[PDB]
Amino acid sequence: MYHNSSQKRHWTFSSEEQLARLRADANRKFRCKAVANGDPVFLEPHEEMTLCKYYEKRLLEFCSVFKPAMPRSVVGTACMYFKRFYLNNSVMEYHPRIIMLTCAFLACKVDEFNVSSPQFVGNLRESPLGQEKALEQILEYELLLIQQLNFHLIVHNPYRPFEGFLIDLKTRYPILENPEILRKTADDFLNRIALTDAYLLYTPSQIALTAILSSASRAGITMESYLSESLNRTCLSQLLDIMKSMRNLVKKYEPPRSEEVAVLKQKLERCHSAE
Amino acid sequence: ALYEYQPLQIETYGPHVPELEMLGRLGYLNHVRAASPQDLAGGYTSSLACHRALQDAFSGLFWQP
Amino acid sequence: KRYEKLDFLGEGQFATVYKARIVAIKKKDGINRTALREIKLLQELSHPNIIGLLDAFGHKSNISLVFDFMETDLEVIIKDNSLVLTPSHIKAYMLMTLQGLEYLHQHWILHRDLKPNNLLLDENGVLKLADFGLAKSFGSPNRAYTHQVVTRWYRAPELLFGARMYGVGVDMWAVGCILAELLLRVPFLPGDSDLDQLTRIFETLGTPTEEQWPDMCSLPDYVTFKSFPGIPLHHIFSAAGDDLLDLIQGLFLFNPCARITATQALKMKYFSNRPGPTPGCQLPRP
Ligand SMILES: CC(C)c1cnn2c(NCc3ccccc3Br)cc(N[C@@H](CO)[C@H](O)CO)nc12
Repeated sequence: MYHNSSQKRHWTFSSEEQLARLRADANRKFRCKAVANGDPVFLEPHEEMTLCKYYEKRLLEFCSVFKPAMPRSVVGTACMYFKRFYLNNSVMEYHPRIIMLTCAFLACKVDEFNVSSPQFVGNLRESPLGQEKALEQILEYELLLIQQLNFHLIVHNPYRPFEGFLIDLKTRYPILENPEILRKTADDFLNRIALTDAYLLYTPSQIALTAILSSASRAGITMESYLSESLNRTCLSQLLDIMKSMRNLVKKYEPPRSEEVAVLKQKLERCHSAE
Repeated sequence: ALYEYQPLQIETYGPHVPELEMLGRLGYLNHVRAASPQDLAGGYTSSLACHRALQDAFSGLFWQP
Repeated sequence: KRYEKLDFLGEGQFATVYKARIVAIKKKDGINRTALREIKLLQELSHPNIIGLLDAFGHKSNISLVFDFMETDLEVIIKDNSLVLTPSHIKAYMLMTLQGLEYLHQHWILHRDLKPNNLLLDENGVLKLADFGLAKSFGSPNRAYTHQVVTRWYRAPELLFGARMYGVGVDMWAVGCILAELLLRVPFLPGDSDLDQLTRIFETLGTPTEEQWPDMCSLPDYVTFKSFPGIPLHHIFSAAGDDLLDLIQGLFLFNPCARITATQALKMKYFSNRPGPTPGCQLPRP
């Protein structure tokens, strides 16, 4: 359960400033080790973040096209793996294209979604030699990914909290006569939350409730009574602040641009070809 | 010396979850997929799924990192 | 590393285990899924009656899992002819097993491999569930499991009839078998195949009908048997008191829904009544 999970104990952070500090520390450590091993080819942390966002979108497309149908819990676990890995590692030391495939592979194993390795790499839309070499890279990076996750493999997604909240609204909140009209928009907001760093900063239940209430506010059914009576005034205030901060995080998210991603892709390929 | 049962005290940082035995009488089970006879014969009911969903929805909702 | 190998303990089909200086180190598909299952579950759990994953690391495919070193297991205790299992000892073992199982089930995990050898005992008499290589999270709808889990002598009748979906009953029935093995010092239902296991179950405890198991006919591998009367439980367990028979009957109910849960078992009069469970310090040493 989340309330005594490794995600709550080690992989939920106070603020995005601590996250930026960890990412900058990773960038600086790789720069130090590379300049010691023996430059403008390096990538700044904001460029690394742009590349990480782009490759998270790539991982999402890969999991959405995956055959057999990959459950959304597996996709969430893989995306969380990607975020956690690139919190403390540089895209210049480990290419995100390989790390994202390793994340999907490990998530498939962890979420008990039994898929054979050849049928896993058959989804990689490459030549059979490409699929085999990608499989070897994935198998070589599997233990590295597990080590960088600190052997914390269970990831609590907001989907089942979302379902529990919808059941609770159907049972105890007749004010919202049909809580199922909120599913489409709340799922869209859950995706937009997943785009940001909210998964590293808020509990899955908070994320699900924030998505549900954002959908409710968008459709016009303000339903603060569910929080006030159905669910300590300081607790309500803290909850509202958490949701407001998460909505602000979704508001300030900037998707990576085509030209920026292109330039950073050439820079990353140059970094990997050299050193 | 003699044993005495004590319920597990695990803080959830969220709203109280209704007991599994009360889910049917509180109206929750009318909003979950009904368990098929095969599942019931196995020992699995819709009550378990509803309880898990609610426990996850309420877990850590009030927790501050 | 900090873990320097000290002695050899044994070798399993998926990993090798040795005692390291005191802990126990367990060593194109990539990393073994059994090891990943044990890692992903034991990192999320922490109970005195559940084996703890102290640390984990490795190189390439091979992974080192650090556990607390356990002195012995319940199988050695049961098979020890010299050792005598008083009702207090049986109560203590049952209580620790059930507390661990109650914690495990509260977190929506089925052990699915319960047997006396998988119940390890330390030097302080604390019993821990081990071997989570078959454990799985339960409660998710539309997520079929496998019915081949649990060693056959402890496999529940719903599993033997091919139950794809199940709950804590699959552990609970196994628990009952362990209890029987604790009382008779011999395995209770030592079948040779699935059909032989079902025959032994239905011979010792009578065949069940729709009155005791309403939807048994819907299980995909349900086989109709001859009607056995079944030996009365007091004849099987002559030295057992009435409360113990109540506990055994609850554990061995054919209807898995009606089968008593770990929490319900812990609330039974058997554990409350005299004598109390033996403290771990005075538990028998094999
Ligand atoms: C948690 C686990 C890694 C562990 C902890 N201790 N331990 C011991 N200790 C001593 C002992 C000796 C005899 C009978 C029981 C026991 Br207990 C043996 C062992 N046997 C290995 C053999 O490969 C298998 O994994 C079977 O579990 N495993 C473990």
